[PDB]
This record gives sequence, structure tokens and C-alpha cells, in this order.
Amino acid sequence: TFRRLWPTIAPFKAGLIVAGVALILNAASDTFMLSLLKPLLDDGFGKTDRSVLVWMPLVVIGLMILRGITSYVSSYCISWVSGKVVMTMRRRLFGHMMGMPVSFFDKQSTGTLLSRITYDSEQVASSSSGALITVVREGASIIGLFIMMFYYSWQLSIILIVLAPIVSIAIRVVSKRFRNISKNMQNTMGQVTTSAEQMLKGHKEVLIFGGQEVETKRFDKVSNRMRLQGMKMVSASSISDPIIQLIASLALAFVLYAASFPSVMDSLTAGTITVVFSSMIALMRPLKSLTNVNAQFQRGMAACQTLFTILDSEQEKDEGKRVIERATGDVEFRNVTFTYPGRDVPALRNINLKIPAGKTVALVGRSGSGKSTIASLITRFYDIDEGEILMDGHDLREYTLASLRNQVALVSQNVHLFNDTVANNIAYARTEQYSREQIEEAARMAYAMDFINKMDNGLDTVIGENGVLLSGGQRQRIAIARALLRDSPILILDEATSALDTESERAIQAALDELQKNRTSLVIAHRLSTIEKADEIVVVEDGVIVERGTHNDLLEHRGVYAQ
Amino acid sequence: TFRRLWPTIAPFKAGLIVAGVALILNAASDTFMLSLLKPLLDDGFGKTDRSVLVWMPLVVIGLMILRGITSYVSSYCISWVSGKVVMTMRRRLFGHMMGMPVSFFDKQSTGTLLSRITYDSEQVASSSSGALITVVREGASIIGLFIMMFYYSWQLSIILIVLAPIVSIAIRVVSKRFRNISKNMQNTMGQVTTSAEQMLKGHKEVLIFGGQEVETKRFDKVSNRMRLQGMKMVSASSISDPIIQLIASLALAFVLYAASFPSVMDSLTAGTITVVFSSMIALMRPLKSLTNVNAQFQRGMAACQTLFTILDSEQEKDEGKRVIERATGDVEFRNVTFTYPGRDVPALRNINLKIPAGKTVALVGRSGSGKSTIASLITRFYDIDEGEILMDGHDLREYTLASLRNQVALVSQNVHLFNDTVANNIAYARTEQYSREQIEEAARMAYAMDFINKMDNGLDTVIGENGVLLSGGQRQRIAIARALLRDSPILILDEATSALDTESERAIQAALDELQKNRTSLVIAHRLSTIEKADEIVVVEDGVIVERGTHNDLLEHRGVYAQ
Repeated sequence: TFRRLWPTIAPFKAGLIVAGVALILNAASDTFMLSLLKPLLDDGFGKTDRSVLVWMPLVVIGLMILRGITSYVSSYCISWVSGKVVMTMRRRLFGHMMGMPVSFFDKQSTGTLLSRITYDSEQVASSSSGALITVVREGASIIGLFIMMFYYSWQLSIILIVLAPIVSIAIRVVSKRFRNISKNMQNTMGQVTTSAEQMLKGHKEVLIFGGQEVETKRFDKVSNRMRLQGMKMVSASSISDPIIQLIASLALAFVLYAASFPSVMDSLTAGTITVVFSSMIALMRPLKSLTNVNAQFQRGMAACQTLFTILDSEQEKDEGKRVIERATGDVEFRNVTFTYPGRDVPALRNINLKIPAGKTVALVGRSGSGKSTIASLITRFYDIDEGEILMDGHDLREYTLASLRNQVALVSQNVHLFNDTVANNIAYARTEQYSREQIEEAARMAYAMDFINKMDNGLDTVIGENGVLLSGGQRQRIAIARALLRDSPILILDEATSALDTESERAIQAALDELQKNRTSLVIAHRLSTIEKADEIVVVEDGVIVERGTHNDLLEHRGVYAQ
Repeated sequence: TFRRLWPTIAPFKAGLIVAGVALILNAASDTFMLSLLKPLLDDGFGKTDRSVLVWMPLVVIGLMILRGITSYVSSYCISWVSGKVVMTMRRRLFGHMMGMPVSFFDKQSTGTLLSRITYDSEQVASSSSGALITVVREGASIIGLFIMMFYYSWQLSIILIVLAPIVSIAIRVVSKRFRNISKNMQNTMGQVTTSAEQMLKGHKEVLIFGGQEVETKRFDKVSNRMRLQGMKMVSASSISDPIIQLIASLALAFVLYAASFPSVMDSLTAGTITVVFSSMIALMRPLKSLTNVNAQFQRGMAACQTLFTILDSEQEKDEGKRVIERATGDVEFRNVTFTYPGRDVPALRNINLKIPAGKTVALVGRSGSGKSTIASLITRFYDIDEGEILMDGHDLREYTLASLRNQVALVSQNVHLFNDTVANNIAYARTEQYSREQIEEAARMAYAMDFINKMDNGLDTVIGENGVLLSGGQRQRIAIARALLRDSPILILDEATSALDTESERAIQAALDELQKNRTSLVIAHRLSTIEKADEIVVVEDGVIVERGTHNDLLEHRGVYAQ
């Protein structure tokens, strides 16, 4: 139940199994390397036999080469499984995030989603594989050390297997106690840090009201309290390991005393006691690691639960089913009002605008509200809170999203150029339904083939980031070319600020009459030239419409039309 | 950095010396613990059978008690030094931050200054002190271990002091080689991660054009590349430790093979070789710890350099020296252009404005473009780029900043409340000057008797870490009381209340009557009732004044009155 991850890692069980075998060999390498001490001392520097010290360097090098090569094999295989489960997790996560509605993508998570794909998904497999290493390698180290101690000295091994659970619980209970103490001290330290934050935050009022003398005198007390809290934190942290080592040394002294008093014991040779004591020092580390393996694993699976919440989150609802291809019917807004998801202030009041068929009715004015969100409403980026958007005699909630978004083409300057070729970028998604002849025809009709064909290889060069890096005016032309692959009877034109693209601005306008040759066009205009050729103008400020005139007819209540 | 840091830590050299000698004793303790093996293997299981195995465990417990006590003493004393140097660093840094211009706080550095107060100031003492811990301790371990070898086996100790330079340079060079190998792979991983980010930042375009299939395919490609880069990165990272251990094992095997010669043997007892190889295995850690010493001290000095760059930055320009006590003169904005720091668009365009003394000149901006900056210019938060503010017949560059800020008083509902008494938050840096009777009179004139009675102790209640949680109206009434008590000749009413409450609203109205009846007030307004009561209303849009008259006078072109 706590995993919900085994199906994803199931196809790669071979890597886990071979990594476990490699780690078993890794632990056995150190176990045999410590077992070497008995021939090193008994057969070596005890009874004089130098022949055992001739091959002892060679067997040390052999076991160390085994240890290095099996450590690398374990790392490679466990990281291969981690890499492939990360690849599958990121693949599913990205496939689900692309389908998620943009309201989730808008300001709920914008830069941390890369961390979800990159950092948290890495952390899941990193912590899980670290836990598996720490429970296999170190567990087998404990088992091998106890086997060796049983084999060489079953008496001291019995004493050690009596106290090893005892010293394990002694480590675990004091670690938990001091970690809880450190958590309480951390909470207090965070409170004082937030007090310092509040001291820093009112910088403007310190300058006017009085000066820095009182603030410095109070920060002296706050920083002294921070210093005392830090000293107590590090004191509680540094009193932990000494106690653990002291209890481990109590166990060490008990084991050494088990060789002292019983005359039936102390039949060990020098090598046997050396091995059974080096086994204790080599067992201290696995005992310390096995106690903390569950915390690491639970951290990993907590990150994995965080990554699963996004994975199985609500996706973009596709309840509408009306399929539409080349709608000649026009869009109409009837008292539709939209509030931004995240806020409560309606940025768009009841809109009764009906944009006609084939016309170029624009929207004028920086409303700081749902002026731009009408574009989002046409393409169903943000679902309309109340009202109906009726295009071609049917509400947008009835249409299939895939068919509907094919009807609408969005032209802007903030255009995400996909990391592909120019031909694929201006024929994205439907890269096979348009052939390179259509690409050339649309580029020539876009008044944009001159610089595209100038661009290195032409239509087959790479347009992506860290590439040719076309400009914003050139991005307008590329988006217009993508729209001039047609199959988009609804045009929505952002127009940006129209920062003097000049012959490319004339390209935008010539291509705009080419688009509006048959397209129902809604322009969120910031250029008066588009207003001049606009057949109708509706001006919205602060989410409320003020006029529905037409340029010179609109000058009855001028306001800011001159500017 | 350390050259200029050392005076700061100089008064606390006693703690450094005590921690250093404690670490010397800790190193000596663990080396004596290793040295105890020679009695254990010679006078114990060796030639002399018994009469040492009660001495040995008792001395082991004593040495481990010494090890724990010395470790805790070193941790506490080095933490005391770290605390008393970080407290001085934080105090100096905060005293310089309070003196820096508001432009430094306003988006040149966000609330992460707290981190530079807390985190990057800690890391220095965390990196330096830890480096010292790893300098004095591990070196004293090294100086211990070789001596422990020299006392027991000079023959093997010569081989080991030949090799330990060789092993040290081998460890250092392979570590440098593999870190240099790893950082290039890290750069490539960052590049493909940025490519994945650019894939993520196209969600609107992908949804419009239905390229989720193409996006999933290209993300499969980039995620496979990411997985391969991760596998190569962890391979390069995990091929380092095996090579280090193999080189150390070559050194160990060479030592052990040299022990096989008759010249080295015939003097190494069972305990002598045991202590020699125990010293060998214990000598692994200090060398890597010295490499980590160099790395840690470099990182700490980098952080300290960052903090010093923050410390020695340019401060508030206090070149003016003219002192003003009661500024009864009219204020004048005369041909003034202000540009926001970090931006090129002038928030305030070149415009002229008179602020007659004793009059409530109202400044009206719906958008806020250049509205609130007029309040900031008088208080010299942001220095005026062009033009002079002729206050009382002199430029503010001539006036001393302290007196100028004493004359003016900013009033808003966004006023932050200091974590002091209400009697001290109502008089900041003036509670020692204005007596409690004046505090009572200010509370009486502030019409905050109900809210000051909501406080428990009343006049002397503590509004600390949001202890009382005064609301926007309550906070505005406290700031109003502060303005009354300080008796600022110039008032700047933010009027950010924006028609909230009634008793607080009438309190604001009556209190601004008490204030502005004998006090010039540059009011930026949201409530239109204040605008009607205002004498000279100045409508400001896009940094330029459009209409400078009365409500009925400039009703010819209302602009924003009907809103």
C-alpha cells in the first residue's frame, strides 16, 4: 500500500536482483578481508610461517579488486534501475501534466514543475535505491560479520549477539530522543528567525520613524537570543554521538571482559580475538546505518507520494463532444463573466459582445483584468465561470476540445518556438498533414519566406532555443505562418505592443487581411492602425465594457482613443 | 577574507585555543585506544596469558569517556566561538542593512536578506569552524598515528611515511580528476534540464495546436538523454571511491609485503603489527578529511566574501547638513523626473506641482503609475533622478536626512507595527523623549480609546510577534496617533484604507482634521470624500499631471471620478 510503485519498477527487476547479488558479494568481500586477519596473526606473526605473508598481500589486493569491481557493478546496476524508473516516472508525469488544464499551470506551479520532473523524481529513486543499498549491503555485512564471529569464536559471538540487539536499541532510542529535542529547538529557532525577518521587513518605517538606534539595540537582543538558541542546538546535536559511542564502548568493554573472567573462554588465539574485535568495529557502521534506513526510505516514498498526487490529479475535462472542422458560424459572448482561478475579484463582468462572422472586431485598452482572458475563454484555457460562449450555434462546453482548439489559431509575439526544424515548428503537431510544398507556399504567402530561406538551411534548419534564436517580430511572422497553414476559421490576434516591426509589421497586417479574408477575428488591439481598419470596436476597462462604437463613431466618449 | 575576518573573531581567541587543545586530546585519546592493542595482544593473548583483561576494558571505558568529553568540549567551545563571531557579524550586517538605501531593499534584494543574515552568515562559521575542527583534529590524529607507529615499529613506519605522501597525492589527484570529469557531465545535465524546461514552458501553444503527441515523443527523446546523462554521471562519481580504495590497498599490500622480509620481521610482535595495521586503517580518514579541509575552507571564504560585499556596499547618501525643526513652508516639486531603480520607464515624468503649506493637496491616480512614488520622493526613499524638491526654499540634497525624515510622516494602513510596546510602537525612538502623559494625550486625540482598551494592559501593552493583531483600521489609527505624537509638519497620507469600516473611517476623518488643520498634507487618495474635502486636486496618470483643480473645476473632463 505504501509503495504504489512496484508495477513501474517491475520490468527492471533483473537490475535490482543483480545489484543485490553484487552487494552481497561486496559485503562478503569486507567480511573475508577481516577474516584474513586470523592467518595474518595466527599463521603469520604468531607461529613463524612467512609463506602465509607472501600471498596475504596478493589476497588483500584480490579482495579489494573484487570489492571495487562489485561496488561499481552495484552502483551501475542500481543506478540503471533508478534511471529507468525515473525515466518512466518522468514520462508518465509529463504526459499527465501536458493534459492538465493551464489553470493548474498558471501560478499554482510554474517553475517548481521542473523540480517535480527533475528534482523530486530524482529524489524518489535516489532515496529508494539508497535504502535498498543500506538494507542489502549493510544487512549482509551484519550477517557476514556475525557468521565470521560464530565461526571463529562462538562464545564471544554469543556475548555479541546478546548485546548487539541491546546496543542497536541503545543507538535507536537515544537518536530518537535527541532528534526530537533538536526538532523542538529548531522550531524555537525558526520563531526567532521569523522575528528577525519582521525586524528586517519594516525597513521603510525605520528610516522615517526615528532611526536605526532603537532597531539596532533591539536586534542586539534578538541576535543574542539567536546565538543562545544556536549554541543549545549544536550542544544537543553534539551530545548525541558521544553518548552513542559511550554505550557502544560499554558493549566493547563487556565483550572484552567476556574474555577476561571465564577461564573456559580465553582459548582464543591472537588472530581469533583480533578478528572478533575488528568485527565489532566493522559492525558499528552497519548497525548505525540500518537504524536510519527506514527514515531515508520513508523520505523517498514521501517524495513519491508528492509526485503521485500530481500524477493522479484532475486532468482537463473533455465532456464536450461536438466535432467541428471549418466553422463558418461566429462566436458570441452573452453576459459571460469570468473570475481568475486563484482570486475572487471578477476580472470580467457580464460580456454581451457578439463578434460577427468574417469581421475584424477588436478590443481596445489595457484593462488590467479579463481584457486578455477573452482569448483564453475562446480556446477554453480557463473555463468560463458563468455564461455561455456560443460559436456556430452551440456552447463551447459541448464541443470536443481537440476539435475546438483546431478551429482557433492564436497569433502573438510571445510565441513558444518548439525545439524542432523551422518546417516542423510552423507545422507543429500536424507535421504530416502538410507537406513541404505547403510549407513553402505558406511561408511565401506569410511575407516571411525571405528571412526564413535566408536562415541557413532554410525550412529544415533548427529553430529551437540555443539555435538561430529568431526575434519577437520574427516570432510574429512564424506564428502567422503557422496560422497560414489555415484550417483555423477563428483567429485571435494578441498583436503585442507592436514594437515597430516595420516591413514585418506590414507583413503582420497584410497577412491579417489574408487571415481575415475568411476568418472570424478577435484582436486584443494595442495598435490604432488595426482600429482604423477594424469594422467594430468594443472597449473594456477594469473588467467592464464602456463602449461598442467604431473608431470615429467611437469618438463620442473619447477618453483615451487619441492615445 | 580571512585577513579581514580575523579581527572580528580576535576577541574570542580563548575559545578557539580551548577547542583546539580539546581536539588534540581527542586525537590523542583515539590513538591511545589503538595503542592499547599491543598490551592486549602481547600481555594478553600473547606471551603473558592474563592479568591485563581487567586493566584493558577499564582503560577502554576511560579513554572513551575522555573521547566523548573532549568531543563535546570541542563542539561546545568551537560553537561558542562560532556564535560570538556570527553574532558580531549579524549585528554589523544588520546595522549596515538598516542604513542602506531603500533601493537596495526594493527588488534589488528581496526578503532573502534574512538568509544573508541567517544562512550565509552561519555557513561561514560553519565552514571555517568545521575546517578548523578538521585541521586540528585530523592532523593531530596523523601526528598521533605515525608517532604511535614510530614508537612500535620504525621499520614499517618508514615505509608508511614514504607511502602516505604517495597515497595522499594519489587520492588528491584522482579526486581532482574525477571532480573535473563530473562537472562537465553536470553542465550537460543542466543543459538538457533547461531543454526540458523549455518543453514545459509551451503549454498554451501545445494545447492550442494539439502537439501533445509530438511533445510526448520529443520528451521521450530528451528523457532518455537525461537518463543516459544521469547514468554516466553516477558512473563517473562511483568510479572514484573504488580507485581510491584500490590505491590505498596497493599501499597496504606493499607495506604487508615489506613485512614479509626477514629484516622487517623478527621484531614485529603479534600486537605490534596489529597496532601498525590498525593505524593504517585509521589513517585512511584524515587524508580525505584534509582534502575536504581545503574544499570547506574555500567554500566558507567564498560565502564570507559574499557577506562582506554586502557589508561594504554604498550606504544612504547623507551629504546634506541643513537642519530643519519645524518645516512650515510649502513643498514644491519643480520640473522633476524620477525613474524607478531597475527600470527605464520614468514613473514620474517631468512635471511641476505646488504643495501649499496648510493645504490638503490631493493626488489622484487610478492606475497608480507615478502616484505612490510622489510619497517616496519626499521621504527620500528613492533619490530623485532629475529635478529638485524645493522644501522650505532649499534642496533636499542640502538637508540632513535625519531631520528631513523627522519633519515628514507617512501614514497608511500598510504600516508595519514594531514588535515593542504600544507605548513604544506609538513612539518609536521617542518613548524616552515623549512622556507617557503625551502617549495618553495622543491616544485621546487619535480616537483609539476603544482599540487601546482592547489591549490588555492598555497603554503599556505589548504588540510583539502579532501579539494583539491590530487590523488595518487599528494599525492606521496607531500610525495616526504616531503622527499626532511626533507632530510632523509634513504629512503624506497614503489613504490606502479605501472606504473600510465607519468608526475607523470617521476616526481617520476627524484625526486628519486635527492634523491637516495646521499641517500640509500630500494625500494620495482612494476615497472620493477626501477628494471633495481636498483643496487642490491633482490628477496624475502615467507619471504626468493631467488635471490640476477642484472636483467641480476639473469635472469638465472627469477622467476617473466616475469609477
